[PDB]
Amino acid sequence: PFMWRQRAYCAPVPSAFASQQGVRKPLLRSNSESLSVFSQIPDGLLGHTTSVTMGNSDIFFLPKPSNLLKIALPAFVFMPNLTIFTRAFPFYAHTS
Amino acid sequence: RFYFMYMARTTFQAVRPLLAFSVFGEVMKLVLATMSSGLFSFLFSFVLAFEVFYFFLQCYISYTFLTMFFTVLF
Amino acid sequence: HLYNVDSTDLGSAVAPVRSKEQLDRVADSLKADLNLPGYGHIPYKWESLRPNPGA
Amino acid sequence: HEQPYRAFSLGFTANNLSGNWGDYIDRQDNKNALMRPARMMFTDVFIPTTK
Amino acid sequence: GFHFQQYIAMAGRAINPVQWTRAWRRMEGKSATEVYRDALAWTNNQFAQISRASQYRAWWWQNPLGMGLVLYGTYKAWHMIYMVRKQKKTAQLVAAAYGQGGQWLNPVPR
Amino acid sequence: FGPTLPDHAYYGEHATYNYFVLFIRGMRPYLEKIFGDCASTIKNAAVAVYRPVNAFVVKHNPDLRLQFVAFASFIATHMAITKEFNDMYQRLVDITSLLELQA
Amino acid sequence: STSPGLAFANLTLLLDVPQLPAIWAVNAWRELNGLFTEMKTLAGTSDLLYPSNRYNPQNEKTNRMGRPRKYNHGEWMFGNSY
Amino acid sequence: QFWEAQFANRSFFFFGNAWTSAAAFAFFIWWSRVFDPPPKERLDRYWLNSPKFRILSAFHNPGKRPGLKISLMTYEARYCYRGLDHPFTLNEMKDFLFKLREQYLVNKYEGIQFPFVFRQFNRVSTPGTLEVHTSPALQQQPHFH
Amino acid sequence: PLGVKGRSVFAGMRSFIGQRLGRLYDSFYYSQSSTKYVMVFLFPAGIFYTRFRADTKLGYHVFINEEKLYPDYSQNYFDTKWTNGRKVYLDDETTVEQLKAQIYGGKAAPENVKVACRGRVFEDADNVAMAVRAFCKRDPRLLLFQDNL
Amino acid sequence: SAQARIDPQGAATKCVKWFNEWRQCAWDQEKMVKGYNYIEDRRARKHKPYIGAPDLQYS
Amino acid sequence: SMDHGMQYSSIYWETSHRTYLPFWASLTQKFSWKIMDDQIRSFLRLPKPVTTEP
Amino acid sequence: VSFSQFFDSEYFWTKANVGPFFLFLFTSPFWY
Amino acid sequence: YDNTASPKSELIFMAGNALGYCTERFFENEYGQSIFMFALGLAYLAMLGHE
Ligand SMILES: CCCCCCCCCCCCCCCCCC(=O)OC[C@H](COP(=O)([O-])OCC(O)COP(=O)([O-])OC[C@@H](COC(=O)CCCCCCCCCCCCCCCCC)OC(=O)CCCCCCCCCCCCCCCCC)OC(=O)CCCCCCCCCCCCCCCCC
Ligand SMILES: CCCCCCCCCCCCCCCCCC(=O)OC[C@H](COP(=O)([O-])OCC(O)COP(=O)([O-])OC[C@@H](COC(=O)CCCCCCCCCCCCCCCCC)OC(=O)CCCCCCCCCCCCCCCCC)OC(=O)CCCCCCCCCCCCCCCCC
Ligand SMILES: CCCCCCCCCCCCCCCCCC(=O)OC[C@H](COP(=O)([O-])OCC(O)COP(=O)([O-])OC[C@@H](COC(=O)CCCCCCCCCCCCCCCCC)OC(=O)CCCCCCCCCCCCCCCCC)OC(=O)CCCCCCCCCCCCCCCCC
Ligand SMILES: CCCCCCCCCCCCCCCCCC(=O)OC[C@H](COP(=O)([O-])OCC(O)COP(=O)([O-])OC[C@@H](COC(=O)CCCCCCCCCCCCCCCCC)OC(=O)CCCCCCCCCCCCCCCCC)OC(=O)CCCCCCCCCCCCCCCCC
Ligand SMILES: CCCCCCCCCCCCCCCCCC(=O)OC[C@H](COP(=O)([O-])OCC[N+](C)(C)C)OC(=O)CCCCCCCCCCCCCCCCC
Ligand SMILES: CCCCCCCCCCCCCCCCCC(=O)OC[C@H](COP(=O)([O-])OCC[N+](C)(C)C)OC(=O)CCCCCCCCCCCCCCCCC
Ligand SMILES: CCCCCCCC/C=C/CCCCCCCC(=O)OC[C@H](COP(=O)(O)OCCN)OC(=O)CCCCCCC/C=C/CCCCCCCC
Ligand SMILES: CCCCCCCCCCCCO[C@@H]1O[C@H](CO)[C@@H](O[C@H]2O[C@H](CO)[C@@H](O)[C@H](O)[C@H]2O)[C@H](O)[C@H]1O
Ligand SMILES: CCCCCCCCCCCCO[C@@H]1O[C@H](CO)[C@@H](O[C@H]2O[C@H](CO)[C@@H](O)[C@H](O)[C@H]2O)[C@H](O)[C@H]1O
Repeated sequence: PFMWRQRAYCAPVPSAFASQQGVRKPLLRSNSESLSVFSQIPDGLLGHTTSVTMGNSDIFFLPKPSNLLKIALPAFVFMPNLTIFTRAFPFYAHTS
Repeated sequence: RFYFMYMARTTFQAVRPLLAFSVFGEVMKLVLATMSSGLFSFLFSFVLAFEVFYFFLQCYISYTFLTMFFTVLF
Repeated sequence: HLYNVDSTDLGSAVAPVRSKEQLDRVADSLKADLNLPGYGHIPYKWESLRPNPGA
Repeated sequence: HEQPYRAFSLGFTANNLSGNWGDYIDRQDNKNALMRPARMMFTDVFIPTTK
Repeated sequence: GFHFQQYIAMAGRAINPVQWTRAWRRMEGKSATEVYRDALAWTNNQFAQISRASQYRAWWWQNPLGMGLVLYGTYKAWHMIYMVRKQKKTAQLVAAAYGQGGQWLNPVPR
Repeated sequence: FGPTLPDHAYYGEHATYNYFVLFIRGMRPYLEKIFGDCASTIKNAAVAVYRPVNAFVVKHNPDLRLQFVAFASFIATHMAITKEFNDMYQRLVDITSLLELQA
Repeated sequence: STSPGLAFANLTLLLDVPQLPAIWAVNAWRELNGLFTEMKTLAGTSDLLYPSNRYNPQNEKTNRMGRPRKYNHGEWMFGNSY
Repeated sequence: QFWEAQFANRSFFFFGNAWTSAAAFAFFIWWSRVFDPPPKERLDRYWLNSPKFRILSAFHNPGKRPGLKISLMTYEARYCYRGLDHPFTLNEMKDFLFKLREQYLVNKYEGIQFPFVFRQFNRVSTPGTLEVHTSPALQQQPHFH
Repeated sequence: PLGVKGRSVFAGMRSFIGQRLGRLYDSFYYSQSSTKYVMVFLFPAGIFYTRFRADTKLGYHVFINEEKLYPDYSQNYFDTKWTNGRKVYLDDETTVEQLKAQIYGGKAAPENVKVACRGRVFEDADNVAMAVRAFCKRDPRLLLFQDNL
Repeated sequence: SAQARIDPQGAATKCVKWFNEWRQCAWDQEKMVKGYNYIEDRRARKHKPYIGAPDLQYS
Repeated sequence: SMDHGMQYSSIYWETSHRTYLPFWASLTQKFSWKIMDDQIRSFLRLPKPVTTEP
Repeated sequence: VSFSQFFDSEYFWTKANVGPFFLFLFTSPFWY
Repeated sequence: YDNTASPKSELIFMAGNALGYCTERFFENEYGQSIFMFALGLAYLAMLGHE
């Protein structure tokens, strides 16, 4: 509230300088309202727009013809076997 | 520190083929985008084939190191 | 003279009732007041036997 | 912990790390200068301009 | 692989509407289990023909890669006919909704 | 001052006949009982739900063509009701968009 | 046993499975705090209590944000100003 | 088979490198939370800027532009489910107003396209006799020296 | 032959728990004193304390504007100098005065010292938690400065 | 500093951010003075992305 | 000279970029529980929001 | 059937149907 | 303001924070669905090889 001619974002809209226009719309409005989203537009369906959900579409099906294969295939190890040597695991886990 | 060393080695051996397939592919794509004539293209086809063979070599190396790193006695 | 009103009736004391007809009326009034050539124009629509793909 | 993340796509076939498309306002070409004249070659479908 | 021409002809008959009435009449006194078993048996008959006849017979398309090339060609045809078409449609959709490349835009800066 | 610890305190257990494998092979009967009872309960419930429905459907649509007709009509009715609800919500959304345009 | 390729899982386990007791303790403490809050609410309060909120400082001389209440020096015919 | 493998040595649940071990590891990561959808308090971390989300929104709003509604969904996710009274910074406010302006222009001018709004479509309307001319040279501005 | 008549599954559970506890005591007794005490009491205790404090209390990163306002930590050990960005865990009832005293070691603090978050000054008779909730939501970085003006 | 006397538009382009921060602080001060709070909902089932992750408490 | 403009930029799809749409996507459609929830609230006399009061 | 004669080991492991009991036990978090 | 230190005792949260980052960035989105399909495929291949 100090530099009015230099701070136009805090100034009234040009329709306010015009001296002409149940309940009526306000006569005085500022440009600082542009810094708010729901100043002029309504807040309708504000907290209900993230609730419109749609399901995924992936199908987990792939025929598994094993009659074509006669050899084994390599397989990964995902976790260490804690059912054996459980008490020493923190002590031998760092080795190889 | 051994866990960090091991994970670094594992990730490098796992991404080696991805690198060979992606970054060298980008280089080949640059060359394709820039080249127009026929002699250079004739000579560059062989570079592409060499990249094929190199990708397969990297895949073999990664398979070897991964079967070494994911082999457990018990 | 203390209030910014044209008349003394400030509207009903209860909210409206949900009505497809009232919604259509308000939407048509807003469209007429805006007068925007370009509303409802669809430059590209997903090709399908269905009129509205998706919605 | 309040800044948002950029989408991640990585595979043997495609990725989203070799380029940057920019923001919604400040956009930029994802392909670099050497391959911009050959953009057609990096597409499965291409619909040209009207002129 | 084999009988691609017969498969095209089957698709044609299927799209022909008169065949829809013919199938409606044939479905009188019929069960879903029977239909499913018949289709599964047809597919098995095709694959069994392949498995048996590949041992002694060679098609006009025989090549040093065998049926692998025919299967790759089937896959590539499916790809270019269906998936690339869907990609074209999705591209036009994205270009009308956000602009070209709109699905790969960075998040709004904070 | 000598050894204070026994050998089993250090040496690892047998590789193929170990504590956990023996324990789980001993628990196998109880686990079989438990999981079989649970699965039987679930299956009996699902069957009690499915038998009457399949009967009521076949009693009125005994043929494949009739079953297909009923399935298609069900799909169409579901889609139509969903479309009614969606039309209402779309009218709301259209009003909001018009107010944004007005702003 | 283990291997270099299992370094991720080994580290994760070693650093996480010891935290499960603490996680369960935190959950139990939260349950007990909720129980005490609900018992206090049932007993009665001058101003309301927000259950799922971190802190509730409101009383007869304090706002719901830790500041003194305005216009609370006198008494009101309708009772509490809230 | 899966049940029998549990009592065999080195094949209990996800331990080992058997197929049953792979299946149990898959079920374990499914039973975990890491692959479940994010909550509303976290949607705007990744999901609202996602290609799948954008494409789905565009597809299920056939002839519309959901940029503005996405901005508003972000505002919601940050205000109503995370507790932020000021969700938008200056950049986000500018983006919202940019999308609002684009909506206005699109509904005002029929067929407006890229140079003025971020939008491209192929089936355009042309006059019939389209003239092609060279643009005028850039205006000479006065300069010192 | 599963189960016995007259015995209860709860009695079986009790017996099993007794067996487990006895085995644990035996294994702890026949173990190295160099490793067992540590691995069983000191690492669990520290991990428990850290996790509980992090998941229950709420912390703030404290900074100070100028070096002349730094406290005097020359006497106390393990911290002979102030470092900005320090994580400080507090209770929900803590005020700005209590925070200031905790920072300056219950000793005479400088004059006109005040706390700010995201550029917004706090009152001294204000709850830190609520003031942060109001001014800097989910950005608890506090700054101590001198307000002469 | 931006010389708004002779470049008002250019300077406002720089200072509107501090104006916006002042606006926010005004609202915050008002809501602290007049006790304004809201009913927060219960904690979400996946508040933590990973069980081993710490859930840092925020006021 | 702004309405009915020509295609100024090219439209394309980069190789192997995903689409995330199945073959029944066109038959798929959206839905919100808000209308049904409002009906149920009105029928069961559940707490109304204050926006009902002008 | 009574509580005691149900939770007796013999009847609990031989003749009883512990399906519902163990299902309730597994789903306890849901009910809580 | 970005020199936000933290107690050295919180280094135990290393793997927790790593997994949380990987979850918020990859696992709980479409790339995470692809990773889940990759795990299912590992199971598929193991079963195929056994048979
Ligand atoms: C040789 C192998 C066999 C070949 C034949 C296979 C094809 C059979 C299908 C034939 C029917 C086609 C329909 C024609 C009528 C016009 C409609 C139309 O075509 O639009 C569809 C589409 C374009 O659609 P659009 O432009 O978006 O507009 C409307 C939409 O389509 C539609 O509107 P919408 O979006 O609203 O609809 C949504 C929804 C509607 O549909 C649905 O919702 C569900 C539909 C699924 C129904 C499932 C069956 C129901 C079963 C019920 C019973 C169950 C129990 C019994 C069964 C148990 C099973 C064990 O989804 C769909 O649309 C599904 C459409 C599927 C398209 C066909 C996909 C196959 C592509 C070609 C594969 C080629 C393979 C390799 C060939 C190798 C040859 C060398 O175009 C095509 O699909 C083209 C088909 C071309 C067939 C080519 C056959 C090979 C010929 C080779 C020629 C050589 C040159 C080829 C180049 C490569 C050479 C190497
Ligand atoms: C355009 C090509 C590019 C396509 C799109 C790009 C796709 C790339 C992916 C490629 C994937 C390929 C799919 C591999 C899966 C296996 C397919 C397979 O082996 O069986 C195919 C299938 C053979 O069925 P099959 O189960 O082996 O039983 C054979 C019969 O028993 C009959 O027994 P047969 O002993 O009497 O004869 C056996 C066989 C003999 O096949 C051969 O050995 C080829 C004979 C000539 C040697 C040189 C071939 C290349 C240059 C000449 C042919 C140009 C067309 C390209 C043909 C590519 C296939 C080799 O018959 C044929 O396949 C006839 C194919 C030639 C039809 C020519 C139609 C001309 C119309 C187009 C205008 C001219 C071309 C325009 C320029 C195109 C440049 C790309 O061939 C058919 O298309 C059946 C046609 C049924 C009548 C349809 C109504 C007439 C429409 C004519 C077009 C038919 C579609 C062909 C589209 C290509 C022409 C536009
Ligand atoms: C070298 C490496 C080795 C090591 C392996 C390392 C990797 C290990 C890990 C595993 C890999 C994980 C990697 C991460 C994956 C993430 C990416 C991803 O998955 O999606 C990407 C990719 C991205 O697509 P997008 O654009 O993002 O769209 C995503 C949508 O969600 C999806 O798009 P969409 O929904 O549009 O596509 C689905 C598509 C296909 O969907 C299906 O078809 C459903 C699947 C059913 C399969 C069973 C039916 C088989 C029937 C065969 C009978 C043919 C006749 C027999 C002829 C014999 C002689 C040849 O639908 C259609 O195109 C139209 C078909 C509609 C009808 C389907 C329902 C009816 C089925 C019955 C036919 C009835 C026809 C009646 C006609 C009407 C008459 C009135 O997704 C896809 O492309 C999905 C389709 C992929 C198909 C690939 C084609 C090759 C399949 C073979 C694979 C290898 C086989 C191995 C041997 C086993 C077979 C023998
Ligand atoms: C801050 C630090 C951050 C650091 C980074 C951190 C990173 C994050 C955290 C990471 C944590 C680690 C997590 C693990 C890593 C994650 C990896 C991951 O999730 O993947 C994501 C990533 C994908 O994620 P995305 O976001 O969706 O990427 C974009 C899409 O992928 C784009 O899709 P697209 O447009 O490119 O389309 C691709 C297309 C690709 O489709 C194809 O490639 C299929 C082509 C088949 C052609 C021939 C088919 C013949 C069959 C005919 C059947 C009968 C006729 C029926 C006719 C209809 C069917 C044709 O669709 C598919 O991918 C289909 C996949 C589903 C089917 C899988 C089939 C597996 C079969 C395996 C067979 C095993 C045989 C063993 C025999 C051993 C030898 C004795 O993975 C990929 O790289 C995708 C490509 C994967 C390669 C699959 C290739 C399979 C090819 C099998 C060929 C078999 C032929 C064998 C012949 C040899 C014997 C003669
Ligand atoms: C809830 C989710 C669980 C899912 C994952 C777990 C797998 C699901 C299957 C159920 C798991 C439990 C299987 C137990 C099998 C053991 C049966 C058995 O007979 O064991 C021998 C015991 C001892 O029997 P006994 O020695 O007294 O008499 C019989 C003697 N013999 C065997 C020689 C004939 O029998 C029992 O009393 C029943 C014990 C099982 C009941 C308890 C379940 C254990 C799991 C909880 C662990 C914590 C215990 C403390 C609980 C305190 C409760 C307040
Ligand atoms: C989805 C999750 C799947 C993963 C599985 C998650 C659940 C299972 C995870 C288990 C894996 C981790 C297990 C590591 C265990 C290591 C702990 C340990 O063994 O301790 C080190 C010590 C080390 O002993 P050590 O040093 O002599 O020898 C260790 C190994 N070497 C020889 C190589 C050095 O182990 C013990 O000796 C005791 C272990 C049993 C006691 C366990 C703690 C409870 C003790 C309570 C009794 C207290 C009595 C107090 C009496 C005081 C007066 C005497
Ligand atoms: C090329 C090298 C690649 C190596 C990468 C492999 C990563 C392997 C590490 C993953 C396993 C780590 C074990 C973590 C256990 C943590 C301790 C624990 O027990 O916590 C249990 C906890 C479950 O708790 P809740 O979520 O609360 O359950 C709620 C039920 N509704 O477990 C989990 O969270 C699951 C953890 C998921 C790990 C991340 C999954 C990564 C996907 C890997 C598969 C892709 C292929 C990987 C390559 C294979 C390499 C052999
Ligand atoms: C996780 C890592 C391992 C997996 C690797 C995944 C694929 C790697 C991506 C391709 C690497 C090369 O990528 C190539 O260099 C950079 C990538 O930013 C881009 O280059 C572009 O961005 C950089 C920004 O750093 C600019 O300096 C440059 O002027 C511009 O042309 C090129 O357009 C791209 O072709
Ligand atoms: C002996 C005490 C009981 C021991 C058993 C403890 C089991 C507790 C773990 C169950 C899962 C809890 O997970 C989560 O934590 C607490 C309840 O605990 C709830 O948290 C929410 O409600 C509680 C009420 O109790 C409030 O104090 C809290 O402010 C709020 O965030 C979440 O709604 C719940 O989803």
